[PDB]
Amino acid sequence: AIRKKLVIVGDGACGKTCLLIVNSKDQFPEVYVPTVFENYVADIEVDGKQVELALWDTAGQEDYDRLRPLSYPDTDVILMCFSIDSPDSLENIPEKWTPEVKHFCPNVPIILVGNKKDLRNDEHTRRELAKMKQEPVKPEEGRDMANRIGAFGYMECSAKTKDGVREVFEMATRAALQ
Amino acid sequence: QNWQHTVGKDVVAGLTQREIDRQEVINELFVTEASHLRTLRVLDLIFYQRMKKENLMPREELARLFPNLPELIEIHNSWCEAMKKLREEGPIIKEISDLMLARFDGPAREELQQVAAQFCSYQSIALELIKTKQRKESRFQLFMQEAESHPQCRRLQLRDLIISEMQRLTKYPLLLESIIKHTEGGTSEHEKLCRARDQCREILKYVNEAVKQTENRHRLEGYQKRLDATALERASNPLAAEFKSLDLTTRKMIHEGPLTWRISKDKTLDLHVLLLEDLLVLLQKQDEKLLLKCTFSPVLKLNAVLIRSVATDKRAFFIICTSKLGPPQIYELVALTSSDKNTWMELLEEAVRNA
Repeated sequence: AIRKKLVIVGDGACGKTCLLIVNSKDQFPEVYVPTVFENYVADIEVDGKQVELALWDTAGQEDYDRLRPLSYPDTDVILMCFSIDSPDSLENIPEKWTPEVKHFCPNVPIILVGNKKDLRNDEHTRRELAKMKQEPVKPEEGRDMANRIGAFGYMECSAKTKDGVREVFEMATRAALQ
Repeated sequence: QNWQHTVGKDVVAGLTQREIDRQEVINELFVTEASHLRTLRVLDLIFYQRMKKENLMPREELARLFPNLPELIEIHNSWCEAMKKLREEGPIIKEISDLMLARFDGPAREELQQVAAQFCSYQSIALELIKTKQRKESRFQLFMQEAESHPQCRRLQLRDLIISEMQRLTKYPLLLESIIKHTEGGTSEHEKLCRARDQCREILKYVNEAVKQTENRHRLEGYQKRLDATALERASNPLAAEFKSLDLTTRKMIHEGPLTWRISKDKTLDLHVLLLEDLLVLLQKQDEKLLLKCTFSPVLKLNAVLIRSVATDKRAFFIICTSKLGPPQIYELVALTSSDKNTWMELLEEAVRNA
C-alpha cells in the first residue's frame, strides 16, 4: 500500500482544524464542533490509485517555532491555508509560512488553500474588514499568491457548506504521488 | 460519541446552550485524554517494552528515545483518574478549575514541564537515528514492520505516534480557551481557568526552549568537527587572530542560515552564517567542511556593529564594524527573500541590542 503524509499549516483560527474534521468524516459537525483533531490515516482514491494519507494538524503550534518543525520530517504534501475573511492570514503566507516550509521541506509540493470562501459574500464580514480598509480576499489574489510561492495548485473551500473540501484533499494526494 | 447524545440524555433538557456547549467541551477534554493515555500505552507496550526485553538496540540509545516513558504515563494517568473521579459525582460537571490547576499551576506545572521537556528535547535526533537504523539493520527494520503492523497502531508509524506528547500539550490551551468562552464570567472558576490557560502557554514556551537548546547543542557539536580555522592562526589582520581557537560548543545559537556576501566589485560569495550570543560568524560551505578565512575579519563581535537596512534591495542589509580600529569595514549581505531579510534584521537587532 502507498503511504503518504499530509501536513496542514497556516495561521491560527483560519480553519485548519475545521477543514480536517469534515473531510475525514465526510460531513460538517452538526451538534458540536471539536477542537482536537488527532493524527489519523485516511483512505483516499485518485487516478485509480488507493492511498493511505496520514493527516497532521498543526493547531496550537503557531507560536512555538521549534515545536512546529517536529511535524515536518518525511512529509509528502503541505496544505498551506489562509482564510478568505482575513487578508492578514494571506500576507503571512509569503512572509511566515512558505520560507519555513521550503526550509524544512525541500522540494515538497505545496497546495495553497483559500478557506472560508462562504464568507467572501457575507455582509457582516465585509463590514468589519471595511473597518480596517480591507475586503475579503478575491480569487485572483489567491491564484496569484499560488503562482508566487510555487504552489502545485490553488483551491478554495468552505468547511461550512462542505464545498470544495473533497476536491482539496484529492489535489493534495495527486500532489503526493507526483 | 457526543455528550448530549450519551451521558445526560435526560438532564440535557433543563440546561442552557452555554451550559451545554460547556459540558461538550469538558467532555472532549476528558475523552481525548483517555485517548492519549491509550496512545501512550501503545508506545509502552508495542514498542518500549518489546525493544527493551529483546535488545533491539543499546540501552544508551533506547534511553535517548524513551527517556521517561513511565513517568509520562504516570503524569497523564494520575490526572485521568482525577477526571474519572469527577465524572463520577454527576454526569453534569460543575467546577473544573481546581483540577486544571492541579495539573498546570505551581509544583504540578514544574513536574509537567520537566517531564515533557526531557521526553521531547531529544526526539528529533532519535528519530533520525531510527531512520538510519531501519536502513542499515535488517533485524531492526523487521521488528519495526512487525510492530507497526499491530492493529492498535491504527496504521501509524513509530515516528508518528511518538510526537503525540508534544501534540497533546499544544491542544491544552485550545481546550481551555474553549471551556473559558462557555464559562460564567466573574466567577472564581473563570479566573482560575485563565490562570491555568496562561500557565499552559508557559509550559509550552518551556518545552519549546528545551528542544531548541538540545537540538542547537547537538547541531553546534556537529558544526565544530567540520570547522576549518587554519587560515586564522597566522592570518592577515589580528582582528581575526584571536578566533583561531573558537569552539562553537561554548556558545549559544540564536539563528542560522544561508547568506550571499556581496564583498567586491561584482564579486559575491555564498556563506552560511551563525548568529551566536556575542558573535556573528561567517563560514563558507566547502563540501563537508566549514571555513573561517579572511581585508575582512570573518568573526564580528556583536557589541561593536550596526545593522542598516537597504532601500531598493529588499533582500540585502548591511552590518558595520563600529570598532575605531578596523577601518571602513562593512559587510553587505543578501538573504533568500524579503521575508528572510526581515527575520534576519529583527533577530540581529535583538542580538545586538542584548550586546
